[PDB]
Amino acid sequence: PKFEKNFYQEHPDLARRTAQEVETYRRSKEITVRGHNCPKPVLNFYEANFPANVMDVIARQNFTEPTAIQAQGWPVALSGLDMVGVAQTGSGKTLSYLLPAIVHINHQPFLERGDGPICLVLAPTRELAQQVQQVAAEYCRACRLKSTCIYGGAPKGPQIRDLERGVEICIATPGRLIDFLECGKTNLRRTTYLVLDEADRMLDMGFEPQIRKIVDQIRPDRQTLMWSATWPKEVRQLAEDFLKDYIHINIGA
Repeated sequence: PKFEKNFYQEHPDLARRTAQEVETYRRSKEITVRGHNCPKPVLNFYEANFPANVMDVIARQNFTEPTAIQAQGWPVALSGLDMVGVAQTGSGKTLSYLLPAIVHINHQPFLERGDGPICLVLAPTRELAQQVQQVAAEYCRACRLKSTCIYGGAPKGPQIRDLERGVEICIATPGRLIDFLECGKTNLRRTTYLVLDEADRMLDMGFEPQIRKIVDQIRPDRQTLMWSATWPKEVRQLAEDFLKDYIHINIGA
């Protein structure tokens, strides 16, 4: 269904401070933006038009302020823009792409039986996979969203069933997902939102081909977000093959 919307976020007028009042925030957070039409960061969760349900889960978590990563990374994802986020491995990036993912999923029909994931997140390892799943569980459990991990280090039964009972979000390690794809355990026919975390680690672990096989099975018109700690030639190439007119944000020099 070549009919699909990733919107634009519209910054509440309350976010109207165009003067270099922002360069102060960015140079203050070590943020470095490189792209066409790069929106201003959101300083207050409210300036980011999130759904009742989500914003609720935040206060619950007792958050001080939206990190450099989310302050600058939410508006871009909410606008349907592609982007490369370069931050320190381990940083709080999960919630940056996670939340626009939820919003993204909502302006879309429910999940038909047989329909695979909408939002796909590729991680280099099992550590990271669960880590994303534990940051997300709380927001999925707080909405109509089913999430699930899938790595080659646990019983394939729980995973295949999780997918049989259909989830809107899938977090996976390359090789793992691949084995579930060639078998009819699931499919990326419904995926429009692709995230790739710690792709610097993913390339060094020799996952590049499995990754390619995967993305080469996704609507080239999908929204793609990539996160890397380092920006070698290997991540740029990957970025050019996957992304297009993407925003390039930097926080970890």
